[PDB]
Amino acid sequence: AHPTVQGCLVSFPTPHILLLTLNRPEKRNCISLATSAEIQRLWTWFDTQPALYVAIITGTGESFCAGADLKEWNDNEMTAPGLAGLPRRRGSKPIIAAVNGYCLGGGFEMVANCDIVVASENATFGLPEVQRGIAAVAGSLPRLVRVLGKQRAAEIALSGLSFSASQLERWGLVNRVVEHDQLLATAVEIATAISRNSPDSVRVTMEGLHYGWEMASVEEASSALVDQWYAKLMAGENFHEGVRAFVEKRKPQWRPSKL
Amino acid sequence: AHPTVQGCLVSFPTPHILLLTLNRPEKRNCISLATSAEIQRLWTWFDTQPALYVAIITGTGESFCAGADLKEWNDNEMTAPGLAGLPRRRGSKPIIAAVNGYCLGGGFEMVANCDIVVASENATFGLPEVQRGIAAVAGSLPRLVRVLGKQRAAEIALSGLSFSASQLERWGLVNRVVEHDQLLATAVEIATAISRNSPDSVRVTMEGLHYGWEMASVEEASSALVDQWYAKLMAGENFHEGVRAFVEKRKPQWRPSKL
Amino acid sequence: AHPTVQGCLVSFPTPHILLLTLNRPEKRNCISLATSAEIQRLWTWFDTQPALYVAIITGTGESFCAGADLKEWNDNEMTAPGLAGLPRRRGSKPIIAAVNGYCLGGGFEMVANCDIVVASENATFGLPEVQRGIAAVAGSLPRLVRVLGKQRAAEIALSGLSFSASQLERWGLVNRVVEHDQLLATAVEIATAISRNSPDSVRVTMEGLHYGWEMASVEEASSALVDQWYAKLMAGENFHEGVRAFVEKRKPQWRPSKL
Repeated sequence: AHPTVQGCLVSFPTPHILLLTLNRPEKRNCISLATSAEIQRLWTWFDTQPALYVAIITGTGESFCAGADLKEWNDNEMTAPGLAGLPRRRGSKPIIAAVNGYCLGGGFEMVANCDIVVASENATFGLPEVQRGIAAVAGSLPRLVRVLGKQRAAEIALSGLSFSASQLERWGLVNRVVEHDQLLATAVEIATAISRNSPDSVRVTMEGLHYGWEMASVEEASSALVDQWYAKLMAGENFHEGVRAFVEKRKPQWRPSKL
Repeated sequence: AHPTVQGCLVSFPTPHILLLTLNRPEKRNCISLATSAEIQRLWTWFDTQPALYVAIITGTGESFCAGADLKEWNDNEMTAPGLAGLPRRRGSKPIIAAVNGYCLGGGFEMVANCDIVVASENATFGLPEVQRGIAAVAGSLPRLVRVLGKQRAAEIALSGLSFSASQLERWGLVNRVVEHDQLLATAVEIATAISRNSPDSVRVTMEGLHYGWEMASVEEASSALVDQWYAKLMAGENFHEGVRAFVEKRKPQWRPSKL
Repeated sequence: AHPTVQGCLVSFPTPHILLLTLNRPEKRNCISLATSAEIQRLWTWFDTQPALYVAIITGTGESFCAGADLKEWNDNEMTAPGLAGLPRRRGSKPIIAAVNGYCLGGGFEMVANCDIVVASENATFGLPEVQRGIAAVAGSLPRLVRVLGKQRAAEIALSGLSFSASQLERWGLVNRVVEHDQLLATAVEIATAISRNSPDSVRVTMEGLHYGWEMASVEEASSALVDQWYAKLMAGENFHEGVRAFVEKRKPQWRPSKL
């Protein structure tokens, strides 16, 4: 029993990993308002389901996602978490984008806020909003400034042109570029590594990484993580299992998080 | 009818693009207080002139700009927007630096806050202030921390040594390195791409990119762009021309912005 | 007469440069609570000693530092400046890390906040905390987000795996990768370049670089540096020696800073 998503597939590479496959490549994997809402409900489930540790989003064919359904938008409030629940997500658990092709407009605004990004060599990225008389207002602009630097975010967003996977790796957004055949396996390998770690440790690490984008100073972010999360982490059954496993020189057996 | 700049040339690669050429290479394109003020007035004109969409700054000979005239400084308040109106500029429209040679001291502080940076292979960058008993206080230090990262900004600013175009591209400031023959054409190509987009879209994108450097959190920056600019963008004649062009499957005909 | 550090060596490559050598490679250069406190007192001395301009930290054997002594931690408040006084240091004078091998857990949290980082080709970096049921809470997470970008900080911190020197150079933390034979000489060369500059200029530059990590906006950081430090820098005997040396066309003779 899992939520379903119209025009998409929901599957489980392992019992601890959720995969969303965007499955309307015939429409360049553009996302309707109804699909967007159903994807937001899947992430609500994911975040709340204690046994799920990591999620992946990917596309099909030559498209990752070309953004919102423009036929529908032509016939529209901009809020958090935004299109498919990603551009302005503040996640409790990490989501990996596996970008297999065109990643344009709202689709690129989705990826700019994913936790880890891997891309096939054929993937391309762009914000063509400026060419059509609108703008990328889903939340990517300040995020791209902080990942790519101002001048690279400016070249992408002001020009509206398409840029390669290799360019977005040199510029800081894409963690790894791999051959298309290896894309999903690479995302699953990274997800599997994360899924083997303590679920409490992964929750607290996500909080610490978020504070880096939320607070004016690195010291306020440092104090906040200790003050809000350190006692709770050390109180958990998982931390005590970690210490029993060290002292006993054996592998730790983790339980799902309540944090 | 355009403003003039002593020791510089003002020209128009297209009717929508302004080029400033620093034209005192015999003095390493150092900028006097009077020249600095005249360049600030040219950018005031540029920002206010609705038909101008993008600007470029470049030098001549083997110098882009070696900073302030040191003979004059030896015989001096530090404020926004600073030397030649660039180090602490908060621009409505983008300025591209085309760095053709020595980019030192105040000249590097200018470039650190330009929107896009392209450089010839022979260009070099440095902040020699620390070698002379002063410091780079025109506004580059926090900006370089945010583009290069702390440790690379530290190596440049603490050492006062010169670094290559190729180094400043690997480190994030320079968008592209090209052969000297191709430098101006490359800047003009990028400017032309931006100049073809909706002038309203480019204004709103500039605002969104700025908020990335102005607000503590990416969410405050995301909310601010929607709250301040989204209604105004969708009210504009340009947005309606964008939608008529989509529905009619033809090229949009843009008008200058009032935003 | 200098402070001593148990399990470490304190030496002076030049009269203006302090070197700390972590000297317990037999325990992977893990740092006990008592050693951590003694290193904090050495940096207090360093910061206060007017004749010392730059410091270096390095390890021995195949280890830079594998973090806290885990035998001792198993038998623990997290505050600034943290392990060996580095993860949450706000330094008056720069510290260079020369990473010669394993740089793990607290050892990586140390390096993430050093001013300049050089590494040998064999060096490796990781935060294995998540694999043991704890988390990297010494202050590195928000700092790594700001140096590497969110998605690269996420891959390192969420996975807990080891990453090469070459990877951490491509990603922005490591200034230079060199052969192991050349590591200390490379750190000393950079320190020597900084040590030749005005000690007042280096103090003010450090402040300006810090404000980049401390204030919400680049303009607040720009104003703060001018308002707090510009008058003091121009009042100093070193600034006047800089101007006498320019006018007289000779080399400046610097004095230690009181700033």
